[PDB]
Amino acid sequence: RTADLERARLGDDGLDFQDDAAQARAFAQGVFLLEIPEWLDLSAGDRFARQFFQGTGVEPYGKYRDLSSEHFGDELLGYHSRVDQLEQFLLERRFWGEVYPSEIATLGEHLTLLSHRVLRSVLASAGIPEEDWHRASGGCSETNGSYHLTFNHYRSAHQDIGLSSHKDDGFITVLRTTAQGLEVNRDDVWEKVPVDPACFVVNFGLSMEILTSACVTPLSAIMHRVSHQNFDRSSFGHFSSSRCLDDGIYRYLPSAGLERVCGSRELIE
Ligand SMILES: O=C(O)CCC(=O)C(=O)O
Ligand SMILES: [Fe+2]
Repeated sequence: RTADLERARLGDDGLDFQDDAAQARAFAQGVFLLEIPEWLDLSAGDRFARQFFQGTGVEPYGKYRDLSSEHFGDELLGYHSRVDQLEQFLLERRFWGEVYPSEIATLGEHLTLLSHRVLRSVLASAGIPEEDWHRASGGCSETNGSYHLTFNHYRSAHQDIGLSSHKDDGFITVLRTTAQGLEVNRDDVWEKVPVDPACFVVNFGLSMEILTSACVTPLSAIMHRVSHQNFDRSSFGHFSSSRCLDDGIYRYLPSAGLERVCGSRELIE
C-alpha cells in the first residue's frame, strides 16, 4: 500500500545511493527519491503552483491563468484544464525567459542542470558508450533537450480521479510534491508514494524505456496516477524529452549503436 523507495543524493560522481545494490533496485523499480539540495529555493515554485489558476486578481502569479494555448504556436503550452481534477500550466524552456517570472525561469534552469546530472548518471549505468549519449538522449545528456516546467493543481471540487494512470513521455521526470496522492504501479499492485518534502520523486518516461529495452537492466517508464483529492493539492515537475525542432527516437543495440524507432512528434501523440 505504501511503496518503499530508495533514496539518493547528488554528489561528486553522480547519483549516490546507499550502495550499488540500492541503485540497482531503484533503477529497476523505475522510481526513487532524490534529496533536494539545501541551497535550492523551491518557495517561488510552490507559490506559483498554488496560484497560477486563480486569474489576474491574485498576485503575483494568478495572471498566468489567462495565457492559454492560443498565445503560443505550440498547442500543448500555457494554461490547460484537463478532464481529470488536474489543471496545469506548462512551458518549454525556449519560452521561460520571455514568459515565466524571472525567479521561475531560474528555478527551471536549476532543475534542468540537476536533471542533466541525474540523466548522465543513469546513462552510464546502462552501458551505452558516452559518445552516443547526445543522440540517444535527444540532447538531454547535455543541455540541448526539450524541457518542460509544469505546474499542477488538483480541483477537489471535480469528481474525477486526480490524474488517471499514465506513463510519462520523455526521459526523466523530477517531481516536487508535498502532499499525499501520487500512486505507482511498481510490480503489479498500486502503491502510495510516501510524502517527503525534502526529496523530489524521480521517474523515467517512455523515451527512456524505448532507449534501454535491450540493455542488461531495461529501464521502465512507471505507470502512475494521482488519486481523487478531497481537498486541493498542487505540485510541479521538470520533464526532459528529445529536442524536436535530431528528429528521431532511438533504441540502443549493444555492440551496434543506435537504431531509430520513430519520431519526436508521433511519440507524444
Ligand atoms: O502531481 C503529481 O504528483 C504527478 C504529476 C504527474 O504525474 C504528471 O504531471 O505527469
Ligand atoms: Fe506523470
